[PDB]
Amino acid sequence: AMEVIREQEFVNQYHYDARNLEWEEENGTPKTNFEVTFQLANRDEAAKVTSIVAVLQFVIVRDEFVISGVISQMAHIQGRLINEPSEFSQDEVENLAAPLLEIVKRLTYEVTEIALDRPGVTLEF
Amino acid sequence: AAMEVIREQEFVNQYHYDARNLEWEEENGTPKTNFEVTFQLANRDEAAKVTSIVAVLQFVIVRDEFVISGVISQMAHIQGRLINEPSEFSQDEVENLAAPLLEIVKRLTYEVTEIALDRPGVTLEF
Repeated sequence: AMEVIREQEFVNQYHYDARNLEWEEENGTPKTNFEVTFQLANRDEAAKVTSIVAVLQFVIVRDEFVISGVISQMAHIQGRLINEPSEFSQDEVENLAAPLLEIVKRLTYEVTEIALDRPGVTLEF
Repeated sequence: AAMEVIREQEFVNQYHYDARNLEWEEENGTPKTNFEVTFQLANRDEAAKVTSIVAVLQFVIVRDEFVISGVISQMAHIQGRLINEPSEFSQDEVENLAAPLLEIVKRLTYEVTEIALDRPGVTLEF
């Protein structure tokens, strides 16, 4: 497993929107989707560290609501020079995205618990 | 001598959290924290002495790190009153009616800023 020192997660965007069935009728029913992409920062050849920002963009559709947004985090991968994200395995992409999904999971549980006056919705992915 | 209200569950239409983008706002307009609350006659039961009212809160909260915005509604069934227009409400009646909307925005903002900034949650006082 890949060794990573991570900076503080950054919440670019988190939107909670009640579903509007009329909007959906005009623009389509939204579909739950997660996409992890990357912004390369640098390689440090001397240190053998690659710094890259991992970026999670999401739309999560449930009965009453749609949640959408983007979370990101700077990652400093130790003992690894990487030139492009096509070089990451599925496990590695999952590893780099794990803290991002967890922020989404945390925000969603708390927001839904208050908004729907119910126990918070717990996303499993 | 207070107003007797039976309320439906608060309805969160929109609650939006966006990281502050100072590049954009600088020529697109810098926002102020503000709330607007309005009240709408939904209907009546004048035999039962009841006015049903929709309270709607629209809000923007600006801090260094973020803009939060959205719209919260609640249905309120006012007992023992037959209101013809919303301006009949007194300041304390409006305060009463708006309070649960503001408390929702307060709770949402605390949990979200607590998680987003990882730093003690922002506690709004209106």
